[PDB]
Amino acid sequence: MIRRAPTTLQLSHDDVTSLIDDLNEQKLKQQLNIE
Amino acid sequence: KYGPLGITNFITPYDLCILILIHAHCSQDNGISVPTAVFLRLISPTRPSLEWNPLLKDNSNLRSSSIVPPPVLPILDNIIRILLDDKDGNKIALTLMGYLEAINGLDSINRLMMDLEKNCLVNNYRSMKMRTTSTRRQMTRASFLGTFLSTCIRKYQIGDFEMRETIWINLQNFKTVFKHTPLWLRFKDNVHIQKVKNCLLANDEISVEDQQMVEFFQHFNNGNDADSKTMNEENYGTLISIQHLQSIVNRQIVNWLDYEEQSGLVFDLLDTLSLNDATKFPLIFILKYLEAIKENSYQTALDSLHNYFDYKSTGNSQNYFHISLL
Amino acid sequence: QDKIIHDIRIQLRKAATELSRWKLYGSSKWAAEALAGLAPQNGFGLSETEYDLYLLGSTLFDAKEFDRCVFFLKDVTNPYLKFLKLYSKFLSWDKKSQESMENILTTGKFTESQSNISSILKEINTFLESYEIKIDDDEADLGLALLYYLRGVILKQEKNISKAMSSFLKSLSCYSFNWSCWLELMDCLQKVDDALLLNNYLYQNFQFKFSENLGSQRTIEFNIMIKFFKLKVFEELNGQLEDYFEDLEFLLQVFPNFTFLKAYNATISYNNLDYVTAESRFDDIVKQDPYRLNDLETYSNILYVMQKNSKLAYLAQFVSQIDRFRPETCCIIANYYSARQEHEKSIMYFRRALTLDKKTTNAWTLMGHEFVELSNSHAAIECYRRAVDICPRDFKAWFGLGQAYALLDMHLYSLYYFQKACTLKPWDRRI
Amino acid sequence: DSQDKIIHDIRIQLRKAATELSRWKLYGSSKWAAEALAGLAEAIPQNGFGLSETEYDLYLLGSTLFDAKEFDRCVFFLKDVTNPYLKFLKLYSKFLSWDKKSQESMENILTTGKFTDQSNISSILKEINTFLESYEIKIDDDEADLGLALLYYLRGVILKQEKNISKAMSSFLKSLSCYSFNWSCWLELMDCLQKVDDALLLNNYLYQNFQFKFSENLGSQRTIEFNIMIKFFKLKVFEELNGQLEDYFEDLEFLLQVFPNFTFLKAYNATISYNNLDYVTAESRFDDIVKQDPYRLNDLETYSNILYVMQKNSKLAYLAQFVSQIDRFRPETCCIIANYYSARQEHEKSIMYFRRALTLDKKTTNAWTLMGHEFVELSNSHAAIECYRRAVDICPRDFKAWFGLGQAYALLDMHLYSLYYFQKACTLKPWDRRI
Amino acid sequence: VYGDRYIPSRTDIDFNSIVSISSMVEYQKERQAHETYNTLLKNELFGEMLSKDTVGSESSIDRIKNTRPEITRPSSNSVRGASLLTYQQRKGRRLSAASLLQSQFFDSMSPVRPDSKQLLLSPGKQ
Amino acid sequence: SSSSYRDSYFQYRHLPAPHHILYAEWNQDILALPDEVANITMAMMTSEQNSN
Amino acid sequence: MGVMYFKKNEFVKAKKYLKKALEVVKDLDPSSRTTISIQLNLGHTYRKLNENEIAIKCFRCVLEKNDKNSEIHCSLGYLYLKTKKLQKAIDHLHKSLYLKPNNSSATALLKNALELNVTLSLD
Amino acid sequence: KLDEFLMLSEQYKSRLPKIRKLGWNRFKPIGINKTMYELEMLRSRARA
Repeated sequence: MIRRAPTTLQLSHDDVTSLIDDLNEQKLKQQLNIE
Repeated sequence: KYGPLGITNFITPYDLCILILIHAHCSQDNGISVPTAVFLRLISPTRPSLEWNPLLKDNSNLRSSSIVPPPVLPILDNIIRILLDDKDGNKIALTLMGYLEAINGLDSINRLMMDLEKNCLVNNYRSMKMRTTSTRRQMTRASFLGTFLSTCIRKYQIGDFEMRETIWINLQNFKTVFKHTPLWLRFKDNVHIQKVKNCLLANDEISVEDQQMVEFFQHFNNGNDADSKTMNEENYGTLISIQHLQSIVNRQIVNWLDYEEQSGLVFDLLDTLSLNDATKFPLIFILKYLEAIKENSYQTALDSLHNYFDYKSTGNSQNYFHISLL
Repeated sequence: QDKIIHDIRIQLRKAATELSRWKLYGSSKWAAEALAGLAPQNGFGLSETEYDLYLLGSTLFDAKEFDRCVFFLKDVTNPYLKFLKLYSKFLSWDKKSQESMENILTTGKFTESQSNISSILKEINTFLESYEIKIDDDEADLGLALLYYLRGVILKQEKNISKAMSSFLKSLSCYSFNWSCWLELMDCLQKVDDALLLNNYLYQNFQFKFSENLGSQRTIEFNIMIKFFKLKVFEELNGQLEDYFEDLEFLLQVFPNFTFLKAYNATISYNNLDYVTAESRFDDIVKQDPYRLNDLETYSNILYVMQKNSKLAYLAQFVSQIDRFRPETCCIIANYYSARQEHEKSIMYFRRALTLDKKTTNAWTLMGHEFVELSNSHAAIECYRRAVDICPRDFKAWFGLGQAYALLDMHLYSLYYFQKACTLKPWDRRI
Repeated sequence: DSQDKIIHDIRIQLRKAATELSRWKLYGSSKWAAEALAGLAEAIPQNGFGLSETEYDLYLLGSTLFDAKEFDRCVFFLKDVTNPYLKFLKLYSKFLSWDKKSQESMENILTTGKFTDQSNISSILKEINTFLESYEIKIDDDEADLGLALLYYLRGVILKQEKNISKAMSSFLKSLSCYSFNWSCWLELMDCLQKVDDALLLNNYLYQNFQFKFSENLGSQRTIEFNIMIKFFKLKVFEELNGQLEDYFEDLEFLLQVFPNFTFLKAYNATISYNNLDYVTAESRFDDIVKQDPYRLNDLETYSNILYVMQKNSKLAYLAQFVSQIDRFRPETCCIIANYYSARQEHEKSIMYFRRALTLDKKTTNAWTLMGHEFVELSNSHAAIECYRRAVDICPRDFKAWFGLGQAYALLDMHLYSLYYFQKACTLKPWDRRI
Repeated sequence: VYGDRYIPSRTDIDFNSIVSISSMVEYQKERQAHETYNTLLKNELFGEMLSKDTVGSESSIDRIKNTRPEITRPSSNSVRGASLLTYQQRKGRRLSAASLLQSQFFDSMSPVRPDSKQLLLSPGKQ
Repeated sequence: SSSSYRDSYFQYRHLPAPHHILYAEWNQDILALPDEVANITMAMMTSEQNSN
Repeated sequence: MGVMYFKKNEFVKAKKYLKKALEVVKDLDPSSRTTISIQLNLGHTYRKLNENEIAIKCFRCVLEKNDKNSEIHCSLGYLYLKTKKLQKAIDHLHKSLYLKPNNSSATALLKNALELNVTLSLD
Repeated sequence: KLDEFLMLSEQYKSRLPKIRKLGWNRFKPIGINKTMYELEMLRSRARA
């Protein structure tokens, strides 16, 4: 009897893309305050 | 002049001697033109391939219609004696003597090699007539000396630093051998060397600081014998390529079969092979075979005959078993 | 001086022999050499039934039959004979532990993985936990320091640098006067602000085991090579110097005609870009010790900038005459070919030198520069990367990547690479 | 009773024997000395050197710079020393610097020797003779230390490499008389022997007019009848030259009693069965070696030789993978694999490793004949002829090379042309049915 | 009973003989018919060297098929094939036993080798 | 500097002959695995069939 | 079960059961794809739970346990990008792309870090 | 007879560009998912 690798999941595409979008929001809104 | 003998696929110290003379001839600054007879005796043995079957064929094409001088051994004593004979040959010989004193380092050897490829050697005659602004004579690839120099240049870029390092150990070993000879004493000082040596030693870019340690780097490597010398591997006294050795042996067996030769020097040197030159050069075995028949030795002759047909058969891509039996 | 120099001689004799006894060539070579520069105490804890194994283990190690030594010492309950087996077990793995990507560059052939040291590290932890006397108190001896030093370097292999410092400092407290241990301490810094923090640890928190050491040596400031530690750190990275000039003078009065100090002292001139004074200091070393080849590639590097090819060629001829397969010989020869604009062949000899140590001085970076002149622009950027992985304190490695990426259309990568090198050497006007 | 007293004597001597030989940084005997002690039958450190503290500092510099491969730098610092213990170290550093240097000089050179069958070497020899005369013992005295005995070993080995045989033999005997239990000294002595009749002459000299320095050696050991090296000489020379056996039976069983766990003895014992074409018993003897000592790339070349004839391809395939995992730079590990690759009828690859196995150590001339065989199975007779012929030119007294060269002609129609080669092989081993 | 490695015995098969041995929709059927005829011919005409060779089990047909330059069970796994020299082969014969007289009997009615008969009796793929 | 004083890895003196680095390619040779790859010699999907 | 309850976006019973599993196996299984997997999964749950602090420590301890792993480096870079520690995340990203060739998500995250580095003007 | 010098000349001539040809094909940097072989390919099409 042998055990395979247990199920592990990593960063999906949806969450990393959502973080990309939010990161763009915060690097887009602050220069309006500067200007 | 004797020493251990070894086949070398690189620039032998003998090869630089021709390279020394051809530099003087082409530079035309000193106005010394090397006689055509001197060249045809030096480069011609180096020219590749003659071939000689053991028996079953005798001097079918090896014989020259015009009698040729014997090939020259790679010792500065033998080379100088060629140029020295002329009444004005001392000027030609001292030019070779001066250059061999000017090249005191490995970088200097590269200076001569770099000089010829960039300026002297020329790809084709069509660029010759456009190069009328050259102060030195230029040479075509297809010429007699051109095809030789291309091979010599090729034999310099084919090697790594270990190759260039063995060139300079052996040359100084080759040069210092001539120093302990009566001929050197006769030429101990002639003041033409100093003039020609200073012609090329100029533009050294330093004479006060680096030259003090340049001597140290050279002297420490050399055997000053003040202390125990730095220990190094045994180095051959003479370096010869396969083609040059072929000319010496072919001339020797032909002369044996039926300007003075040196039987003692050639036979002594050929007896010091490292047993691997004999494999690359199978004809040393038959040189014993011809001698063995002279004294009528049965067992000795057969062993040398069998040795010659074991190494030759493997080297020849063509089947040679049907020739061994005859 | 007075009895201080005499006290160094006796104890330095110890570090030369015991370190050489338990197959530490690098550390003993420095200590033995320090005897010559400086102007048979025997004893070990062994039994007759166990003393034979040490002779057995030592002589097989000398014959370079590494693996058979491990089997013949499969069980050893001796406190510090176990180190000799574990040392041989570590090196037996290391020679076959070549990273796949790095291997393509260092050879060019273009054609169980690490679980051993995981068992090796676990064995050391198991042995120490079950050992009778720990590092605490005035217990322990020379042998335990070797175990901790070996434990530290294996820890550095997995880049556990934070715990690696604790192991090495713990080994040095038990036994001082071990040079090879401190070399591995250098590679753990990779930063400037921690050095003073580590310096604060030595001045206040660190303490020596006076039981093993001789008199006037437990104290940190009377110790002689704590100055050597301070000398090494402030040349690898300048930063802000504390007592650097004052302690250097005291170490110069002691150890007359010590070649390592002069080579280090003259290397400072190279780091200060004072080439004319660098050659004079380097030249005196060559006269004194012609057969010393260490740090001779710096001599070739300085001569490369001056472009004294005639002088450089003789240096290559002299160096290659006495030895042809040491890393500095091939590095100098490879540096020579570059001067002849034969950048395509310098890679070969740089390649050969790397396969000798695979953790050298900045020979990785010089390999990368020669690729740039060939317009490869892709071997160089990856060749530069390997120098970063080994020594992240190298200015030239980081700069080569930023310089190379500048030629590339994407300049945005070059900003980060230049930023790291900017912190390392802010004094440069070019960066 | 007396045997147990001998056992207690050997342990003291072998502990001493491995001490200075390793302390003087020669590993030819140091590695063997510890091996003998490990396999010795179950039944404070010892050290001493007449060195002053001033000169003893130079020893640490000399010894540590030795194994760090910087032999030349050791010579420069150790130039002015006058103690014989250190004087040997300086010249040993010089010799190994040359012996090493010669190896890098030639690597493309497969065949070693001179076709007809110094000056830098003679510099070492003169220093030995100059120092020997100046020193105030010059052997032949009861008060003869280990170093002067060890110094003569360097003189013997440096003389042999110049081919000054019959003078190195005398030098080795003088060194051996003052200090036995130097295995590397015996091997150089064994090498200079060429024929069995010479061994009988040498064997007699060791018995009538040979005595050891009882002062240096421990008691109950200087006797020739109860020595061990004289015994080990008997099993070595008498069988490697395949000479007529005498005083060989009673000694062999005597060594098995004293050395029951010695790895070298069993492998030599296994080789004896191998040399007598008794393969089945040879396999059982060798199987004990692998289980007891799994990492020994010294005599496995015969083990992988036996397996090829056994056609135990699975067992051989295990060995090729296992041996190659240790290291691929020993002469044997590149010969073990070649046998495995030959059994699978892959000759163009097996031919490569045999050339590889020979390049690492040119002394292994047994690989030439095997390299020749893999050409004949490749239907390439021209290449085989040169391959066999090199083997006999290394040493004419090679029965394997002559026979393998004779067959290659017999495979072709040139039957008579092969008669000479077979005739030559007849004189080497007349007492063989096969030839 | 086991030959030495350094002094191998020579089989009767010659250099060029191995060169011969190793030489190689209705079109597919004809090609398959030609190949089995050629394999049978070279198996029967040769094999005296192969009969003298081998140590146990296996077959001369397997040796020929192993030469590099619905399936029934293969006997043994040796792929030695043709070879000029043999090491293992030292002349030796098993004592006659009842299986052998059974074997020589089914051979008495066969004008060809039993191995060739087995190859021919083997069914080609349809 | 300091190059040969550290002994924390496989160096040029740990192997017996320093000139073995000239070859330095025999380490990266995959040895043919025992049984199935014997079929690729005959062929010069099939190799796995011979393993079976 | 912890993975199972992570999939349905519950993020509480998943954490509880995974923590229970880890305390059960505190003593044994120091390596071999069991401690690594459970700790990595627990850190991933913490990351999705926005409790990035303890996630930093758990990902760091997994990384020091076993280092040749692209997933751990990519997730640590994501965790750092969640905060403002770009200097300590670009190195982890570069190591991750060194270890595994493509890592498309890691490439996009690193590119975003580059645009951030352009935008920021820190001394 | 095979010339040992001639065969060793072609061997040196073959290995010489091989060092220069190292970065072609397989070799790929970080941050660029395309190797340098087709960097010059698109460069060739750029002017042409």
